[PDB]
Amino acid sequence: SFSGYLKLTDNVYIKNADIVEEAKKVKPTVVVNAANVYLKHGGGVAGALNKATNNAMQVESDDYIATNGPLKVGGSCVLSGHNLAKHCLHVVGPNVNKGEDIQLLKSAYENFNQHEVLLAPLLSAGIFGADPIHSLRVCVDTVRTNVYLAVFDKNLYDKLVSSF
Ligand SMILES: Cn1ncc2c(C(=O)N[C@@H](CC(=O)O)c3ccc(Br)cc3)ccnc21
Repeated sequence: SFSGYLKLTDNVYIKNADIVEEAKKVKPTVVVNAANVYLKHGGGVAGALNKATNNAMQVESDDYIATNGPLKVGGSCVLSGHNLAKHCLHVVGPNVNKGEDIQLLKSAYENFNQHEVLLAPLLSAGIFGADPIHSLRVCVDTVRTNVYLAVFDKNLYDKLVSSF
């Protein structure tokens, strides 16, 4: 049910799209969230996904942290996808604006390999401060399962395709 994507490799696809609108249309098995270790979904992709769930994602996430403590940078957890997907895979890429090790970006993408197909954003891009061209290259070189990347910004999408 994914449509309109540009094929980059055997398993990686990309589209200029709002991941919330894409998730509402497709209702994928897995949507990836660009999470932080606390699962505090304030801004960026996480703020947008949480708002689309009417804050249900944040209420579930606060219970998960109260029980388990914070995630690791490069780690993940599977929670409900609420009205957006069957599941949400919350993945923590390194935040350059907080000074985190960019080498953890490959470990972050390795979480995607536990799922046959995913709808996802580029990790560590946007307000996380990493170069999105670098993030797409690590994604291509690490993920082996089928990943459908939604890039919100039209100008960034064009730059990512042209420089691939
Ligand atoms: C309504 N809302 N607010 C943010 C956001 C995001 C979001 O932060 N995406 C990131 C990642 C991406 O989409 O490639 C991003 C956005 C813009 C630039 Br420029 C660079 C990275 C995605 C969906 N809905 C969103």
